[PDB]
Amino acid sequence: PDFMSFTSHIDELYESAKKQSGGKVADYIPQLAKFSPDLWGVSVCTVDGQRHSTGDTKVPFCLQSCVKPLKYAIAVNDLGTEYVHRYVGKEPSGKLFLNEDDKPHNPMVNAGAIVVTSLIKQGVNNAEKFDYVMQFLNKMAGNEYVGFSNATFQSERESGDRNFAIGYYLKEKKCFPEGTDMVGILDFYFQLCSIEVTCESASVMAATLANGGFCPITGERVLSPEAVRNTLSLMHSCGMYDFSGQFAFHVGLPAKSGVAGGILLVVPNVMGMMCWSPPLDKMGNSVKGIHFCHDLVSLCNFHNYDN
Amino acid sequence: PDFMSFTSHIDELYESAKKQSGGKVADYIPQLAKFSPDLWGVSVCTVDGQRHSTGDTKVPFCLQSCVKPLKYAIAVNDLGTEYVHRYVGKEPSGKLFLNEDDKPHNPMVNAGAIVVTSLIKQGVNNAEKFDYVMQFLNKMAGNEYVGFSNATFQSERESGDRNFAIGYYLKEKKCFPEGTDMVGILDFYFQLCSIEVTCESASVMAATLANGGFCPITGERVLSPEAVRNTLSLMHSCGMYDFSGQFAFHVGLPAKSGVAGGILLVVPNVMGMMCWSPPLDKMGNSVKGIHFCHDLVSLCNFHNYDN
Amino acid sequence: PDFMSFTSHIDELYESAKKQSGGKVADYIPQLAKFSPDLWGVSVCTVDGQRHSTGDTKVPFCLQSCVKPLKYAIAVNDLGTEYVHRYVGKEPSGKLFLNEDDKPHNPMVNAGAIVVTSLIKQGVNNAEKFDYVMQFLNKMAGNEYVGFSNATFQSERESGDRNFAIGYYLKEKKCFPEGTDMVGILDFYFQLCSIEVTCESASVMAATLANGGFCPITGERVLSPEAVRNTLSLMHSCGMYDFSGQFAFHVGLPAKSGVAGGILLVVPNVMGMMCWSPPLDKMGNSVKGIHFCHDLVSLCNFHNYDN
Amino acid sequence: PDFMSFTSHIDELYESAKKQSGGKVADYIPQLAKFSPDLWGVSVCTVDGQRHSTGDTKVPFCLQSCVKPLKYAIAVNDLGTEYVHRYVGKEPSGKLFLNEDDKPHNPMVNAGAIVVTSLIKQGVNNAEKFDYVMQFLNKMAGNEYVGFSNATFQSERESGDRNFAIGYYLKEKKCFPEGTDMVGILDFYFQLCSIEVTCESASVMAATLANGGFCPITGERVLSPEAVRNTLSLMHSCGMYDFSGQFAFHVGLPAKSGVAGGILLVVPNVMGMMCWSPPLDKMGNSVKGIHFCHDLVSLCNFHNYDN
Ligand SMILES: O=C(Cc1ccccc1)Nc1nnc(N[C@@H]2CCN(c3nnc(NC(=O)Cc4ccccc4)s3)C2)s1
Ligand SMILES: O=C(Cc1ccccc1)Nc1nnc(N[C@@H]2CCN(c3nnc(NC(=O)Cc4ccccc4)s3)C2)s1
Repeated sequence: PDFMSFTSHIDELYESAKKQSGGKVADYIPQLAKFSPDLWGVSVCTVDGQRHSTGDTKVPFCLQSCVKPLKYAIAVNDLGTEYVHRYVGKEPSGKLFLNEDDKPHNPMVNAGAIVVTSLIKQGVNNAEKFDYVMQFLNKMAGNEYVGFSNATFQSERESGDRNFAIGYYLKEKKCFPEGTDMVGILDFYFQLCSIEVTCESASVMAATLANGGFCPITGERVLSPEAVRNTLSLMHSCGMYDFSGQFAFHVGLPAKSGVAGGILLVVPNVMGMMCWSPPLDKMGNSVKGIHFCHDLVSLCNFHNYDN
Repeated sequence: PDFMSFTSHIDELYESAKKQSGGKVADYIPQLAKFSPDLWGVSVCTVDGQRHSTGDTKVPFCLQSCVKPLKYAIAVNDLGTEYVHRYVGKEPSGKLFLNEDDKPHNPMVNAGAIVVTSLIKQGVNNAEKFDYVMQFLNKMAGNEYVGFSNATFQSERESGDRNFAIGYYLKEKKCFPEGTDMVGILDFYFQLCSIEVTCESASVMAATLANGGFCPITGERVLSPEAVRNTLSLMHSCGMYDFSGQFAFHVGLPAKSGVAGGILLVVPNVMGMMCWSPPLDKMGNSVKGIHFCHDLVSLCNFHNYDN
Repeated sequence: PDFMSFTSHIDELYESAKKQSGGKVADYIPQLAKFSPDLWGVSVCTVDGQRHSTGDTKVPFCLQSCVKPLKYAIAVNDLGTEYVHRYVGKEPSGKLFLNEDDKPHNPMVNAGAIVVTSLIKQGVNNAEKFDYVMQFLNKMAGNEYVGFSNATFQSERESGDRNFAIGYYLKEKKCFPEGTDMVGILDFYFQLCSIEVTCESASVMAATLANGGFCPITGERVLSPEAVRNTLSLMHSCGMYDFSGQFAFHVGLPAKSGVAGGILLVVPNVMGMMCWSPPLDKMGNSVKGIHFCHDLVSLCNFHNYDN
Repeated sequence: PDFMSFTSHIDELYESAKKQSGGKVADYIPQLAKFSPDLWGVSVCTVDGQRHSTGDTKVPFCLQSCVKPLKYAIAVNDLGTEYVHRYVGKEPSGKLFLNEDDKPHNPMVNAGAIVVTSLIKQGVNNAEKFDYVMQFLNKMAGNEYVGFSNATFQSERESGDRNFAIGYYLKEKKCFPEGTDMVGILDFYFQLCSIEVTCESASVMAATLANGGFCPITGERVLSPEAVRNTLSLMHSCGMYDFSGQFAFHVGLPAKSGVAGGILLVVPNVMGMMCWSPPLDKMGNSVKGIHFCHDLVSLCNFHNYDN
């Protein structure tokens, strides 16, 4: 409807969330600790292609866990639901690495994302694999900003002892397809987490998922309907770490958060969004972003089961 | 759109699911073991009021766990989200009785339903409490069949040792509101499970939830929008026992199953349904009903994230 | 050897432990909250019959969990290792009520003691059952003080919601022998916990276990060698609540603590002891008693693996 | 007493256990699968130095987990109870890698042994560390057979994905002393597991523990009394994998089993023993060895709490 009046509300919601100074910027690597707690940006991209931005929407930041639903969508687009879910589950967990079937709980947890990473473009080397994913992300963003943080990659690889423990654990329990270089897969996993985006480019990626796989700025089909439906289902139940259950109840929208302070939000057949503010709460979610998401659903009535 | 052609498809889906002879009729009490495995009925009730039935849709059966979302909707309608969720959670579990906050995981598990039962019409005796719930269920069904099985009630009460263990456990951990007769609450809980419905009357109850709290045959407001949205959210993630996660992924519709073989299904702003076939699978869900639900979403594209 | 010099050391150890004012007297029932934190008594009874007492050794207090190894010894004496352990385990746990075989972990936990209680003198009523156990305890104490607290019994029964939850849970999982009145068994369980002893009489009970089932003051055989060996094994690994593992490592003696502040200690083929001080630590063990036990083993070198 | 008559009983017990053909020889590496299921040897070495052997007592086999109590005894001998237990627990577990304090449950589990390995001779390289342990083992065996299997070492290192997952997990949770080369510690761990012994030499090692740290054939003090007492306590409760609880109850002797089929058994102030038969049961313990241990305690009454 009237997009001009909608932007005035997005600005009001941005201003209300801006007053939330709580949270702690992630500091496990210097590449995250660097960031200012005052950084806050909201970008909207509708299914029709209408754009609106407010705040620090052109400052690049790492996708981190926000890439998990994207690399999962590529795996389903290329291999289908059946092949992918032979290796990874489709529901949240109650932490342990595997479920009762010796499979990672879902693609939104580290163990699940490491296994999904092992399914994408099997056979070729990591350089070709990375280019393949980058090309897919470029199409999803409509050729907008998609970069890479070598400093983040080197730091994640050097300090990722928990991810190496997950790696050897999955190797022991035969979780990867036959003939997988586990360490090479971890390198590719760290590379994908280090991919940089801005609120603006990432809002187009979420808009592609909100428009059934079609990019709203190019009209091009990037992902299959099967891939989008699966990704949105798992974003609705597993996207916000331990807050996933409460986010499904109070917000009810497919979303995915990252340690850099990003929250990739999808409003089915309406719009794509990307909120970003580095200070995270006890669950690891953006404080300003979680506040904004609660206000957006309460104002525009976007909830899955809102009449 | 064309309802006449839609019924032809409902009949085809009914006929396909009829060929599924697997499952085991519940036998923990004689009142359930009595039932024929061949009983199979599907009833539809749209938001506009259009009805269609196929099979054994007039044979009464107990709601059992299908009442859990209904008594939860009454609690939220009368007390609001905040009061209710001080006593019960809003997400599934990974079994234990309480979560990390000494609260039952969600209203769709026995411990959660026992606590919800303790919130409805506090102060009055069980006879007034039961009449209050029956009146609400009558309004939800549009004054259609809502009965009671005294044989089921007596049997559930005499053999419900697990529910008495849950009862004393919740009493020890101070889960009920101050001044609660725990045993009286268990009696009321067993009474609610023993309420009988037919596929036809129960399809109107699910249609009230699909029509934002308005009964499609009376036009009357039965439940508040807050109550309906909460009930549908928890039916989407906790309604099908251990199959809840897989049902959210493959079907993506608010539904609730019972040990009598019933599956109360809701299609938001479209229709209400009730499938019933006594033989249950290893998860405790109706074999014919689960098969029908998968076929319905694959044919009419009713999934939450289907474009 | 020289008993006169040994008593001087027992008095020194008593005086050192007396300075430990920490802990909290149990207050879940008024019958325990009543007790003074300054009460502290140590009684010794050697295998030869030599006695020594220091402090409040004639003030009666409830056995509480200190009765658990005693009622277990009666069950093995009458039914044998094989019959008893068909219903209860023989090792500690990592809380849940049952192990992977749907059996309580060991006889020193509430669920294990409730099941052991259901094996003693089956067939007769609770009045005959209680007299049978009291007669056994009298023989174990050499006809010394063995009383009963009706106030404790009434209070434990009225507030024992956790024990009723355990009771119905064991009934559901078919843990009791066929034809058991679960509620009657709980009544008998509460009665056994309410049996009163003094440090002096209880030291003779521990001396019977230290003298292979023979009472050191009467010379009479009370328990079979099979019963004593089993009881001592389980006291060594399960007797001190969550501190059992640390007590096995640092003290290495068969012991059992109770909520009244008692610690029934056994020194194989040497002596029986009973320490009592109502203030308990975070694990539920007597602060003065735990301190005394560590000092006794460090001074006299009584540890199981001390050369 | 009469050693000549005792050997006749050891031979009878050997012959009875020889008839037990059940079990499966470990096959995760070819170096274990190689072994014959018919291999069976029992060696005795008393505190006085009296020796007796029956069966395949001169065929070398890897210590494997039988080295865990030995390397733990060296750590306590050099660093004391307090320093060692800052890094590792002192009790069994209910599998997870760490306890509630982010410490491995006990030194008899892989995670506990890897951490113990990181405490021995810190500072020097792995070649000096290995020589230090070998020298200690030589003194414990009275200069008898102590060798090394390079084939086992290479195979354990190449296939030890579970141990590498444990390694990175302990590194993430800061379980090792500051400045530890985790991979170098894993190499040393694999080397210690690959040390070879015969029933004869290993019976002298167990006799040193049974003689309070003194080697019965040399009279030399190898381990401190504090080290021996701690090792024996943890062998009594954690030495037989998941059968530890049942072995403590029915046998009640400090013992430690290995995947090669060895069971290092200690009889305090009486004798040291080593039973070996490659076929293992579902718990990972030697079938012939477990049978022999039950018969030995039933015949000679060696149990900890046997009068
Ligand atoms: O613990 C928490 C939360 C928490 C977290 C941190 C600190 C404090 C509390 N909440 C609980 N709620 N209810 C609990 N106990 C129920 C009642 C008895 N029971 C069992 N009795 N026996 C059981 N046995 C098993 O669960 C083996 C099993 C193994 C395989 C297959 C089936 C069962 S559970 C389950 S605990
Ligand atoms: O078990 C199953 C399924 C299953 C079911 C039935 C039979 C067989 C398998 N799957 C697993 N996946 N991953 C597992 N282990 C990981 C790796 C090490 N780890 C921990 N190491 N230490 C831990 N410690 C804790 O979890 C205390 C704790 C307590 C309070 C707060 C935090 C932690 S978990 C967790 S197990």
